[PDB]
Amino acid sequence: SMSVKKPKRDDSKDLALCSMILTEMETHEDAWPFLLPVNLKLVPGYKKVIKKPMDFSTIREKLSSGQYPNLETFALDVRLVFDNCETFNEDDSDIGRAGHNMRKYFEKKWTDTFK
Repeated sequence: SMSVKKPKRDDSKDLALCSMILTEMETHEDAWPFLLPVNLKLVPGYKKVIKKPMDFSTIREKLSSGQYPNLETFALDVRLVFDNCETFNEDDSDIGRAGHNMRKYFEKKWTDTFK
């Protein structure tokens, strides 16, 4: 509350560490469904169904340009990518399985880096 603060958690490396995580996600062999925005002209149903499209390149641009206020808003967009994928793709599909694999990969890096 006013003039009563919990001790200051060092957030000075968060930008660099989120960038490293995002590099690792970018270079994963199952990243290919997520590297670029889904083409809303060429994929029937995507525009209407997926209210907030997100992809690694869009996260990378937001990260590079100071559009994440803190590391939690960064994790929200990464998870959005996987939540979108699960909304649109069957679990038993290459892209569906890619999404599960990447989300697992991300959540471990997240925990190991920050928890």
